Amino acid sequence: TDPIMEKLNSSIAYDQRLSEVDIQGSMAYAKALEKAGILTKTELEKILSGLEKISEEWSKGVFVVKQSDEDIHTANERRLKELIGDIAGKLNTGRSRNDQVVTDLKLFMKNSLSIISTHLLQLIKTLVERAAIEIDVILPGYTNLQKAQPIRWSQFLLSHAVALTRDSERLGEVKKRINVLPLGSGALAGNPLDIDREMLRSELEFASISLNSMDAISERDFVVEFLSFATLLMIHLSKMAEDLIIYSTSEFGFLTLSDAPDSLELIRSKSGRVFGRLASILMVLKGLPSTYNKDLQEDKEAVFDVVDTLTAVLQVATGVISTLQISKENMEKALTPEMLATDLALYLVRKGVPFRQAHTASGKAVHLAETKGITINNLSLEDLKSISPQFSSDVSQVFNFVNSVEQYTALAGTAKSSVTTQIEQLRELMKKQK
Amino acid sequence: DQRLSEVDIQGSMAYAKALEKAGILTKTELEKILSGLEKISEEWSKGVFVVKQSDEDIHTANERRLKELIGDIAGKLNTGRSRNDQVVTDLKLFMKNSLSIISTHLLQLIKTLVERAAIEIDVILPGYTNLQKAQPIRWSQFLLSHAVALTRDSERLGEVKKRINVLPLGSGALAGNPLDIDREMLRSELEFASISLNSMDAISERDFVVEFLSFATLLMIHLSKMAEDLIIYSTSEFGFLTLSDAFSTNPDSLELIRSKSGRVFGRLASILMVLKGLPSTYNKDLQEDKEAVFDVVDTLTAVLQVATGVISTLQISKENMEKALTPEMLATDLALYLVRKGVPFRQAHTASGKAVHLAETKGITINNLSLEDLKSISPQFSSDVSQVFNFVNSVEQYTALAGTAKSSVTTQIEQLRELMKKQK
Amino acid sequence: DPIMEKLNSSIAYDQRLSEVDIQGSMAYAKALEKAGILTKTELEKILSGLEKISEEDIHTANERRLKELIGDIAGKLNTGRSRNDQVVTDLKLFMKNSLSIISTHLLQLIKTLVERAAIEIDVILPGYTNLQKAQPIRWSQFLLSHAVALTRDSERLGEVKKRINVLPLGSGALAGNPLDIDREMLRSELEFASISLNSMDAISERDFVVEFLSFATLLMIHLSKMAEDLIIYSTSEFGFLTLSPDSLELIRSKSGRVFGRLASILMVLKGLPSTYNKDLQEDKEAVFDVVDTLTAVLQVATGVISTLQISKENMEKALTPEMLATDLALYLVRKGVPFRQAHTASGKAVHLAETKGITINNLSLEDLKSISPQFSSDVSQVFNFVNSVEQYTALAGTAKSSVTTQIEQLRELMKKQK
Amino acid sequence: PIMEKLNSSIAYDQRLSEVDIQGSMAYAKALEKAGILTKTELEKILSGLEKISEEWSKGVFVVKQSDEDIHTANERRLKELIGDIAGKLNTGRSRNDQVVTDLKLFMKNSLSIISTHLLQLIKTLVERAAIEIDVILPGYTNLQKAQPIRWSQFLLSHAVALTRDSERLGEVKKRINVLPLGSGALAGNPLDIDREMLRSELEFASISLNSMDAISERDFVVEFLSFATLLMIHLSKMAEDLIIYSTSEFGFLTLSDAFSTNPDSLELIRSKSGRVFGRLASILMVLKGLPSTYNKDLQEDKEAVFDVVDTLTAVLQVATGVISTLQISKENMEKALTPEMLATDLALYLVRKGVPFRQAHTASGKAVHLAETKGITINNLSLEDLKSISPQFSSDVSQVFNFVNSVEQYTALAGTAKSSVTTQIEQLRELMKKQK
Ligand SMILES: N/C(=N\CCCC(N)C(=O)O)N[C@@H](CC(=O)O)C(=O)O
Repeated sequence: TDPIMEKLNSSIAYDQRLSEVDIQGSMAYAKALEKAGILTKTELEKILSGLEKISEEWSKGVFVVKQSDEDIHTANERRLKELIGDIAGKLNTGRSRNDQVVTDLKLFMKNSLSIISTHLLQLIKTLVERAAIEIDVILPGYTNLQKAQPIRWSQFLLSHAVALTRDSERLGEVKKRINVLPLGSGALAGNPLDIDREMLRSELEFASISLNSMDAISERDFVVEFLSFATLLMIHLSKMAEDLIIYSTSEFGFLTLSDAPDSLELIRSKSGRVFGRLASILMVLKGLPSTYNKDLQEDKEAVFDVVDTLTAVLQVATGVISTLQISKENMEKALTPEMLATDLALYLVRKGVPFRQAHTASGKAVHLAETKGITINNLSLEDLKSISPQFSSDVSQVFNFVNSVEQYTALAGTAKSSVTTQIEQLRELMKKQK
Repeated sequence: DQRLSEVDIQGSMAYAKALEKAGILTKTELEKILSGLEKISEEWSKGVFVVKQSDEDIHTANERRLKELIGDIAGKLNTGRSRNDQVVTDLKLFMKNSLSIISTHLLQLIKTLVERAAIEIDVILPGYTNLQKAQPIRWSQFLLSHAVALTRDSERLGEVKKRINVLPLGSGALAGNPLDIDREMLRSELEFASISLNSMDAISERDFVVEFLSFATLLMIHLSKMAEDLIIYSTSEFGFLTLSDAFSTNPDSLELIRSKSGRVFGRLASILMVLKGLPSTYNKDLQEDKEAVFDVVDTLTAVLQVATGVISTLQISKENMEKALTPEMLATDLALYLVRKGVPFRQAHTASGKAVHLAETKGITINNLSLEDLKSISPQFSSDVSQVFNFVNSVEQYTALAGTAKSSVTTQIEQLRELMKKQK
Repeated sequence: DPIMEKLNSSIAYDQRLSEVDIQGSMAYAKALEKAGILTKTELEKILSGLEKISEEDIHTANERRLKELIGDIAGKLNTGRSRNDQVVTDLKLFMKNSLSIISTHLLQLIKTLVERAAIEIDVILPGYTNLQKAQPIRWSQFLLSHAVALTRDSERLGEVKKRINVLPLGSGALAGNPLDIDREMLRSELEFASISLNSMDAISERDFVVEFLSFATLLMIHLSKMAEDLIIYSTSEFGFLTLSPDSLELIRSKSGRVFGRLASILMVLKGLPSTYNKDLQEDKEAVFDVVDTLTAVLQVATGVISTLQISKENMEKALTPEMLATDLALYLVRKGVPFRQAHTASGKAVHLAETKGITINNLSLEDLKSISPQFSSDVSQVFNFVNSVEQYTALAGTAKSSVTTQIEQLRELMKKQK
Repeated sequence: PIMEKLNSSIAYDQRLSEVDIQGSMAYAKALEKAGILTKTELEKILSGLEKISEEWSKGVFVVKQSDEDIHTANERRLKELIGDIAGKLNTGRSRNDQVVTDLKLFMKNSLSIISTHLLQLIKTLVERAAIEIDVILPGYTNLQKAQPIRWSQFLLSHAVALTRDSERLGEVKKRINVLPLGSGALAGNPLDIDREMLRSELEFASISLNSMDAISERDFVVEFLSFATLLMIHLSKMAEDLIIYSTSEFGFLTLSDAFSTNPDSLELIRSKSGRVFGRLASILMVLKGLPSTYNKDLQEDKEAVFDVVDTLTAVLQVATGVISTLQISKENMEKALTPEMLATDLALYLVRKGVPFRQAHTASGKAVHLAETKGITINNLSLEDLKSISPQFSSDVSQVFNFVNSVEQYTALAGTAKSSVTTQIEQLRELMKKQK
């Protein structure tokens, strides 16, 4: 009576990409039905063959949807009907859309997450592979967007690599809980025909099966975990984009991007988009009583969008990180003797000069250059040697940026030895994540 | 003025022994510090301290304290160290301990549900779909569905504690530690599993905070769902069960649990926005992490225990649960009856539909229909069809894994017990 | 490569901005003529072409079918006009139109609730607190409570519509229109109420989008609550009413969908520097989805309210004597007994009752006086649900006089908000 | 014990002590008029309430572990000051219509304080825009120098966004200024209490239209949060602009030692956007799904509001100071201005000569290409170098390479031209005042 409601439950529009997983679900169920005694070796063949046909149709868009197809489910159950005959009805025996729609989603997500996984590690591998050939480049490090202290351009690219490797790790943990068979849970209390679930697992290639039908029917944990996985990933990409946006300014002049688009902006904007899907599903799920509820239908559109977003955005990021051109001279140009004010105290420290008792001489020399109109390195022992009995003719080495970075040899530091170690550590993480 | 203190002291003791191995300190100094710090941990576990107001972060409350206990020697304690890698070290140690507290309570809740399902394994009540009676299920199938979702929260918690259990200390301000400090020693002292791979990341990253909140948010969703169910079942209308009174006030205990969901979610949304737009490396913004962490930790700890209490002390009304079962609900089982006799899917329900009508037409339920009546709808109906109109039998059709048959339930209980054991 | 360009392909979902786009162009064209950048003839040219387009990204689409229709003359149309102020003019014009539609749907829902409250004013059922029977209330009081909340959404709707009804066209890329274009003429042509104050603000702000979404989410909150109530009252256990599917679940599920949009835009905006940034392109999809969601949901809600069937029988059956315990206490309060003395006197009547295994309305006058000699024989007027509800005459209460008065304050509000 | 600790609210709802007392005084008065209280009783209760009012003011009031919430604490207090008589105060009242009456009184007052601070910030922006009206700096798009603009056109774009926030604040305050008291538990007040009298005493504009709604809704809380969040988006954006601008790289400005503790103050402001957004999200999820009427879930409103009220109140004053005491560098903002940025103005030059928009830029770009292959800038090309591309190029073309003239092209309302900037200041000046 209400053309509004009908359209509201109309999903065939965006849901069709599940055509394949919906088909492989029926084939699997059919086979189990024959063993369950509901289907004969003969009927099964007729059914599989019909399902194989419709399958090959989509692979060529040849398929044709009618104006009566509510969703991908019926669209096939229909074509299958008008193909092998009324013997098409035996296939839906004992099954429900409740465990059929969740089977479809995890299969789809398990497939999609493999795609994403590939692109993600490719990105990490680009950052890492770039941090290896530009390991000598040095530029400013920031704290509240203010030149802090000297660091290697490579320590920068790897910091994003490390954050991203953790996303790959979370992805894997999410993929494992998704790789569990929900089919066979029926509409609520389970499958009433003593169907062979282990067989379904095998055919559908899941790693294991759902423990409780009610939970397997109502939980969307796998959707939320995924969205939260995707969201944290986006936070990382927007952080990277933010720095690249800043460095690519005229004012910074640190680097330039390829192309002939505004790609970095896109990457940053998608974090909100993705975040919106997380918030959406969490509120849809909050307050719902057991077991199955119409509300759970909002999961699809969210999964689809984030799936395509991460896929397009990851590849774009790889491109950027592989074609952007840095300016070693401008990154060096940015370095200043002021930044060496930190190491300055460190000189006294090794000489035995205690903490604060060493950081005092640091500021003194500064306000003094702010007095003699020079940079802390232009001074001399005909002075500094006064600010502290500790300034042999070797303190001169302190005013060298390469030596500055080389101080951080400890694990995780910016020294070339610490970086190289990181890169080897990252090749290990990847060689394992696979 | 409380929590981050004890881990802070431990953070200094470890960096001290390590500062001593770097040459910055001597056995004398090390002893006078590692004895004064221990002297401070000694006070808090009593109730002495709290002073002035120039001391911003608890760090200074402690740092500026040393000058008293010993003197200007304490200054060296921060040699090479930064407040940036020092604050994250405090947080991870805090969360590591908290996660342990929480895990204990979580597993207790799960066991409370598992243990209760085993004892009431015979009780039967209606299962719901869009809140309408759909079909008979065992009360234990209900309890176990929650317990299952909760074991996944435990798995997530474990995955989160793992990445939190990594030493960030030694990263300094952003480029690393300048004195070639021995981070391996720090790890051993503080007892982390491994050490951070990159200084800049370890300083700025707040992945560990997001994950924890994301873990806490899904746990609360699960908790708000159980609460919703019990609130509904505890209404007069349903009359399925009542709360012990200690958790009542009006099942306040349930409303509380459910309301905490948004509270916790707000924190997740909060930290995600603080991080969203931010260039590397450290930024003052990251300070908003602590209050968010502290709040979710106390909420989870309290909420989990209230939940355990409710589940173990609520009284079910087996009577009303069984009086809720109607013949109406066995219409599908009737169609299933024929299906096991070769009757096709469509015709099966078709026939069953007539049944409901033949009785819908008269003044009796489908279980009062005689063999004569059913036969006028399908010669496949035998006198044994009467075994359909038995709720015990209804539930016993689901023998396939995950189903509500008695055997499947006992299988689940055994699997969950393994799961809990695994959770250690 | 189609992996990055694909993302900027804002054409498959915003073709609905075709009409509003052409109007901005017609209007800008006229202004561009008075500015002298276009000859009187060059005007009829770059306008008769737009004439056909409407008769049949979206910008390029029209900015393409235009040149290939009137020749190269159409090129002078972009003179002094940036996409930044053109895209913002499109959304604002589009949202205004969508808000009038939405307002009409919202008004219909409110009117169906009020109208239903008028006719079913004699129905009484349990009022809940923590989903536990609290005090007897009129079914109409329940309906007017949702209607009242919805009237606040309509009020919020107008407040947002006002700030949206401001002309953004003419702000240029960011510093403004360089050709001293007559914005008053642009305003009148396009029908805005006034024009933007600062060009930078007009190019980069998306307040109007955040405001719309905040209005939409709160509105969805109100709708998900009404639905939740109707989901519970329609359960077999409650049996208060039946709907003439899963419409209720459908309405409730849309709250999160809309909340998601609010959350995403807020996150997209946070931390962006001035002035314009590509990121802002995410506003469209979110606005389109929420406009369709509200348009459909509101109408589905209206249907539900007018066609659901209540059960006067079950609703009254649900009224138990225990719900009148407070009324019992209030019986003494009106006699003169202090607050505490009465409520405890009522507490012992409920005790003395459960003891004997009866309901409080069955206690004999004798048994009551052993609890308080203040219980005259008139105490029987208390165990009456119409009398219970009729105690609440004070404005806003559930007494019949208050309900009728509410229906009138609302009847005037609907009139106001329109 | 855990349950009791988690169910308790006394610990934080203490701030409502005064508004709670004020609420009771009003009710007490209407309760006396209703006949539930005698003239003497009223005076005793009133005097008692006044005494309790001071105990909190002087910070004397003592809390008992038995105090479950601020409402109970005060009730107990009157009891020990006037005895049994104090118990008759709650007659016909509920913690349901009482708690919301309290929250609304608190928010009306807190909103007045926020309004003051918001307007002062806007005033600070406008006053500075008037004075530094000649300063010119680059305008940005995707953080790439686009076209020149006046520093004031920049300051005002922020002032304008903030005026809309002040407008939204006024709208929220209106719906909050409604009396919820007398709604009871959910069915209304049974004693026929005079609510009109209540509105008058507590100074509300109007009264609750429906009992059930008045006790279950938190619109007023969500609106305030939506108001707060959008306001923080504006402050986070300005903070982000000032952060970039204060970098050594840009060097357009620097903060005074007072705030820039590293522009710390700016980062402190930006961070709060998420903190305020979080509260918005929580309450929205807390209400979603909640059935009619009152539910314990609604208790989460208070801590959310307190956090956002104290946050905005601190952040608004920090922002005002930052804008007031910051030091710009006219020299740098001026150097940032480059000839390349005028390439477009050069294109419009021809446009103002009957030259088609098409051949206009096609002729403009070539001017950038010509000087592109000479290692100079467009302002250095010879008059002959120009006429070559388009004889339309007169001798006055020179003037185009002047930044002041660049900004003065935008005379149309809203632009960055000076006449436009002064008009804006007058409009915003008027917007405020009409505002209040
Ligand atoms: N009084 C009451 N609860 C109130 C709470 C105030 C509070 N601590 C808050 O923050 O909301 N509800 C009654 C309603 C009735 O009897 O109708 C009940 O317990 O059932």
